[PDB]
Amino acid sequence: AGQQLREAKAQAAEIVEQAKKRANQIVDEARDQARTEGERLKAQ
Amino acid sequence: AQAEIEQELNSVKDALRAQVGALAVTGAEKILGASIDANAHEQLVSKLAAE
Repeated sequence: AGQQLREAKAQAAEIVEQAKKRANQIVDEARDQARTEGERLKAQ
Repeated sequence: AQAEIEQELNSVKDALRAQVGALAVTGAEKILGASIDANAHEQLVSKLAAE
C-alpha cells in the first residue's frame, strides 16, 4: 500500500514537471513569432 | 510595432523641421539685409522712443 502511494506520488511530480516544461515552450514560441512580425512591419 | 512606427515617422518630420527652420531664418536675414535702409529707421528708432 505504501509502495504504490510512493510510486503514484513520484509520477504526480513528473506530470507537473512536464507541464512546467511545456509552458516555457508555449511562451517562448509566442515571443519569437511576435518579435519576428514586429521586424516584418519595421522593415516595410 | 505600431507606436515605434509612429516614433520614427514623427522623428523624420522633426529632422526636416530643424533644417527648414534654419533656412527660413537665413531667408529672413537675407531679405531684411536688402529691404532695410534710411527709410526704415524713421519707422523703428521713432517706435522705440515710445516703448
